[PDB]
Amino acid sequence: CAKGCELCSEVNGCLKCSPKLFILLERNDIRQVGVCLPSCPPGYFDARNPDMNKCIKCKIEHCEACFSHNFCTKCKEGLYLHKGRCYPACPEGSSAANGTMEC
Amino acid sequence: CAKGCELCSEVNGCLKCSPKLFILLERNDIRQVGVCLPSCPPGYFDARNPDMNKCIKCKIEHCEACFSHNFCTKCKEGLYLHKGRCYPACPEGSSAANGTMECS
Amino acid sequence: LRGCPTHCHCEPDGRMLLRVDCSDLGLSELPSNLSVFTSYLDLSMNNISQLLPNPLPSLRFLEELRLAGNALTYIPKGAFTGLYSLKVLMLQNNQLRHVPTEALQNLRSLQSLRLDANHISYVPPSCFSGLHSLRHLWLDDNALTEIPVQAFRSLSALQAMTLALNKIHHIPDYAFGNLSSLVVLHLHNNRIHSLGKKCFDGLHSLETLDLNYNNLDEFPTAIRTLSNLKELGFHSNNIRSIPEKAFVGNPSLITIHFYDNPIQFVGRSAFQHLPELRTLTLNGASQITEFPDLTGTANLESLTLTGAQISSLPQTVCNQLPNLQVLDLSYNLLEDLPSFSVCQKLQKIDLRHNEIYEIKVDTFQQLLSLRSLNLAWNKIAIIHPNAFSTLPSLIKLDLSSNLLSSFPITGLHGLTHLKLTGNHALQSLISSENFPELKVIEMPYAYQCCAFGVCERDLEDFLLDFEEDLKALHSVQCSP
Amino acid sequence: GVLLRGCPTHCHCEPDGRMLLRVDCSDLGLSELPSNLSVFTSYLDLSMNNISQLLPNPLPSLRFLEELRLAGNALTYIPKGAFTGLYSLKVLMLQNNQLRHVPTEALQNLRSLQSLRLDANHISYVPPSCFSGLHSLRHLWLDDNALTEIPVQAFRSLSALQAMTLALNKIHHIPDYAFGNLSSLVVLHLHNNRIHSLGKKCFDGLHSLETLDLNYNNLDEFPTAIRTLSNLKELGFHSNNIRSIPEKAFVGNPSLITIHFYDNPIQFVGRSAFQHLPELRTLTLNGASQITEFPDLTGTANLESLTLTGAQISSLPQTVCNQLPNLQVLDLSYNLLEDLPSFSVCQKLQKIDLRHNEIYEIKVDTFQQLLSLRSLNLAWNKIAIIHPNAFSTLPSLIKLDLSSNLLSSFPITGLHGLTHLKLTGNHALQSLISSENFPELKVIEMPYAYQCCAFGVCERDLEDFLLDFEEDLKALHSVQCSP
Ligand SMILES: *[C@@H]1O[C@H](CO)[C@@H](O[C@@H]2O[C@H](CO)[C@@H](O[C@@H]3O[C@H](CO)[C@@H](O)[C@H](O)[C@@H]3O)[C@H](O)[C@H]2NC(C)=O)[C@H](O)[C@H]1NC(C)=O
Ligand SMILES: *[C@@H]1O[C@H](CO)[C@@H](O[C@@H]2O[C@H](CO)[C@@H](O)[C@H](O)[C@H]2NC(C)=O)[C@H](O)[C@H]1NC(C)=O
Ligand SMILES: *[C@@H]1O[C@H](CO)[C@@H](O[C@@H]2O[C@H](CO)[C@@H](O)[C@H](O)[C@H]2NC(C)=O)[C@H](O)[C@H]1NC(C)=O
Ligand SMILES: *[C@@H]1O[C@H](CO)[C@@H](O[C@@H]2O[C@H](CO)[C@@H](O)[C@H](O)[C@H]2NC(C)=O)[C@H](O)[C@H]1NC(C)=O
Ligand SMILES: *[C@@H]1O[C@H](CO)[C@@H](O)[C@H](O)[C@H]1NC(C)=O
Repeated sequence: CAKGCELCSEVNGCLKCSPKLFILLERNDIRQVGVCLPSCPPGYFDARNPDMNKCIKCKIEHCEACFSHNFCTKCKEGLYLHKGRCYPACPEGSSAANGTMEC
Repeated sequence: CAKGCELCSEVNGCLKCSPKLFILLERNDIRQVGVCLPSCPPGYFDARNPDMNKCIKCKIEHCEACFSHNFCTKCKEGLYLHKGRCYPACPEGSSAANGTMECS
Repeated sequence: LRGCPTHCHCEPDGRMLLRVDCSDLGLSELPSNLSVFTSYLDLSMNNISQLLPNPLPSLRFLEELRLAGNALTYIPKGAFTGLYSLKVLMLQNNQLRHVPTEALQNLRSLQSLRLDANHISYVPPSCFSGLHSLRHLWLDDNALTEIPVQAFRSLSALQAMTLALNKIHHIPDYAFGNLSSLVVLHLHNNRIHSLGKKCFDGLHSLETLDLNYNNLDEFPTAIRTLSNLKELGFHSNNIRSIPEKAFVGNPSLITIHFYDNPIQFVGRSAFQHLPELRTLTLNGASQITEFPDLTGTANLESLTLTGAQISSLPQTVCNQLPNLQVLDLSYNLLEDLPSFSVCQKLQKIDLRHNEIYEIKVDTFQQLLSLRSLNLAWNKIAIIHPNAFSTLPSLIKLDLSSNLLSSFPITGLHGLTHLKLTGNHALQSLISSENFPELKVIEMPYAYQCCAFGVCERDLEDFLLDFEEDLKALHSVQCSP
Repeated sequence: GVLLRGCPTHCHCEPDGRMLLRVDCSDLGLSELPSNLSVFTSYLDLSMNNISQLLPNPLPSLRFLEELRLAGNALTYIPKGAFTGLYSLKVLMLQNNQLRHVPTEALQNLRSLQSLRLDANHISYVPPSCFSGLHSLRHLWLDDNALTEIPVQAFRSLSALQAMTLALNKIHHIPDYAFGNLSSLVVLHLHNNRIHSLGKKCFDGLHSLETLDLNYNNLDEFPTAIRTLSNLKELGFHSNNIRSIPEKAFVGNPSLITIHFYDNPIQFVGRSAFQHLPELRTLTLNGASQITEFPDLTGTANLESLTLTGAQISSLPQTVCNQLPNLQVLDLSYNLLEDLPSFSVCQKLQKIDLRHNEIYEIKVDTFQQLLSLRSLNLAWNKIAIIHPNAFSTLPSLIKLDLSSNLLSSFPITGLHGLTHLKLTGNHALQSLISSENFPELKVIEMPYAYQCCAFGVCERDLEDFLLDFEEDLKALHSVQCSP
């Protein structure tokens, strides 16, 4: 069928992944395609569930990589990261900021 | 709007009749037109209501005119009338027909 | 044509018998001269203040007289004397304030009498005296206050009567005593609040009773004596409950209407022994805690009973219910479910908003006629894998708002509607395959809908060339 | 080697920053990891790769290694000196291995480690002081494991943690001060566990916690320990066995924005239970039968969506709408409502659903000045009479449902040109309704068919695909009418 895959269709690709893998759904030309990965690509975050493990896009403003939703793991350059979120200026400061951009 | 009518539309005809008259809707075109009558034409029967008086088609087998639904007033010829409905043969007792065709 | 009055329109009945139409001609008085052999005379909408100081009897062949909309305030005693063949008299839409005290007497051949749409409030006793052929009587849209028990005592040949749209508030015992031949009685749109216990004891041949649009506070128990009753209507009242053994006296009932009544409770045996009854609907009877007994009424095709507190169904519920097509026990408190297998011929089932926690194996087995199954808004944690294995005709399935995580897919292939929203733990993907012919889908998550494909010039050439394919891709719905 | 080493055989390398190398050796089915491995490596991916034992031949001196991935391997353990030379290690990935315990000493003193993934293993034991010397650790994954109890001892050193997942385990109890020292913790995931009992001071540790996930668990009572989380913003305890929300439940947690408690057998909710949550936007309460009174919402006026169904609410306060500005959708269906308040003060209202109530009449002011209202459902009530001007001031009204309400007549003032009109079940409604003073009607339900007969029954590229789909729905739709 495919790498780390158990159930596939020619149209939609992989429909069910191996036990501990994550499924990634991305839209190719009016059609949805599923890939099986050991961990999710940049922009996505890994979410495990008793039925389906899925790669989930993290819609957080100015966030490059995230732990879940509402919490960013790595913020974009030129933007400070404080408690899993991204601001132009850090409210408390003090703990912000060294040479790095991580309050 | 029209004769014996108070609220009408050019497209649909009469929509509301004078207080005690009956509305007749057909429905033979594929289009509905409303006429206002003092009483319903043959095949229909008069039903009065506090809001709208309407002529109602009498869907009873072999019935020419009726008092309401389920009760026929005059049956088709060659068919006997018994207790508001019509049979070729009368159900029980008399059920006997005279010179007339009305199972007593 | 002499014989036919001027401005009027005549037409032959039986050969050399005349039907005369002199309706909306705005006559001040009825036609002059006019010919014998007239068997039909229509004078309607015609400003006739008084039928005449010079009436025209000698029309002994007159079969039908119409006198509607003529604004008559009274009818003289000798008005219809010569009319020996009169079968039907029409006197509607006039300003009569009382039934003619003597004018209608001894019309031996009179069969149907229309006195509706008047102002009549008083019905003088022995005004219908000598009417032996009278079968049909209209007295609706009038100002009656009380059942004219005395006047009605002579009409033992009546078959159909309407006293609707009046102001009758009370029906005494034996109000229609001598009316043994009466078949159809209309009392709808009145002010009937109280009726005696023996108020309907008279009519033995009554088949339809209309008490609709009235002001009843209690179930009319007087009904109990009408053995031949077939159709019963008492909807749009203020009745609060149907008592035990309510229709005990009325088998061979076919239709019963009691909607728009604030009904809270219904006796268990209330609907027993009605073998001709085909449909039973009971909406919002909150005080019902038990499923009703239907012994001797196995001819039900549609049973709906909602908004109650039914905790459980007897194991052998379907033993009482062959021929049943539609079952709707939505909005109840059901936890366990019976077999339902004995309930063949079942086409539709609706069990939404109940407390159902589990669907066993046999609970839906061998329902080959079943088409729609709604189990939405329950607490169904687990379904047996083979629960739907034997449902060939199943096309619509609703399992919305449940506690499902997985799904038994064996059988069930190619249904038309599938609804699975509210099942938050249902996250796995569902293929377009093992599910063709699907046209309507509800899904807990959008990415599952996407699996079913719902996610200058020469672009128009693209649209036109690939038309049927595109419309074939838009022939599927999916709400996330 | 020792400086000039190539790309490992069968592997795929690619330049990162100048003079830094990314080495991808994933899905090559290695028995052992690459031998002659190079410095300048800043990214090493060995995934889905049959590594029974990480090495007898260690590879430190990769002091520029930023990221190590070791997923999908067959590792049962991690030797103590495994990650010694890795001074620049920021992220370590060890998921989908057969680890039965967190490495007793192997993970110690990785100074720069920020994110650690030990999920999808078999770990059941977390030895104390296994996380000792991790000063940069911000993110910890420990889900899909066989944990039985919160390693309170092991967690006592991670005072810099910000995000933790202990989901998909077998945790049944949360002791007092279980996460005591985790003061910097912001996000805690405990969903999909077997948590039945939790202490009263079990969450007293984390002062900076903002989201708590207790979903898919086995709680019988509302977790009162919640009261100590002042900075909490998102709360999840849905799919449990909680029977009621007590009075003053979220008293300790203002600035709450989202709360999830669905799939809980909730029958009763305290009146003041949802007081003082000004940042809350949505309140949904379905099937709480034991509720007899409308809930008080003092200090929480930013509700945009209020739905409360299947209860026994007999009446609404006169000044109910005083508490609900900004409200958009209101749904009090399946209750026992007879009289209705003004609802005029509740502007910005877009949708209203009051079906299956015992409403007998619609007054004048009960729907006045609702200029944003679009959908009004009053089906299955007992509304005998409607004031003529009841709907006079609803310009944006397009959907109206009056099904099964024992109506005889109808108010036609205003209301012109709506989209949906439903009047079935009103048996006394027999008069005719014109196509005029009613254009734009597309969906109609009618008590009688002859009333239906009165309505004529018997630049961008490839977005044109989308325009075709929009245009497909409308215009292919003719006027509908079901009797
Ligand atoms: C995936 O990993 C497993 C374990 O690391 C690999 O299993 C190993 O397979 C080899 C041969 O296929 C076995 O070799 C044997 O060695 C013994 C000496 O111990 C020798 O006497 C035998 O004749 C045989 O050659 C090895 O024992 C076995 N490992 C274990 C722990 O059983 C497997 O091959 C890997 N799969 C792939 C596709 O690389
Ligand atoms: C219809 O008949 C009535 C009598 O039933 C006529 O009534 C007359 O009305 C005028 C005023 O319009 C009075 O001055 C007369 O005294 C009335 N006469 C009688 C005998 O009542 C009425 O004029 C007639 N109308 C038409 C259009 O024919
Ligand atoms: C009650 O109805 C019965 C008929 O069922 C009447 O009996 C007939 O009355 C007429 C009087 O007009 C007699 O000529 C008949 O001989 C009676 N018997 C028949 C027709 O079999 C009875 O009179 C009615 N009672 C009252 C008080 O009106
Ligand atoms: C409990 O939390 C405190 C406060 O963050 C931690 O205190 C630090 O302890 C380490 C020793 O492991 C010192 O090197 C730091 O200087 C301390 N920081 C302070 C005092 O601000 C402590 O490590 C945590 N764990 C315990 C006490 O077991
Ligand atoms: C690594 O390189 C050295 C040369 O410096 C060589 O002797 C050794 O065999 C190589 N090992 C492998 C596994 O390629």
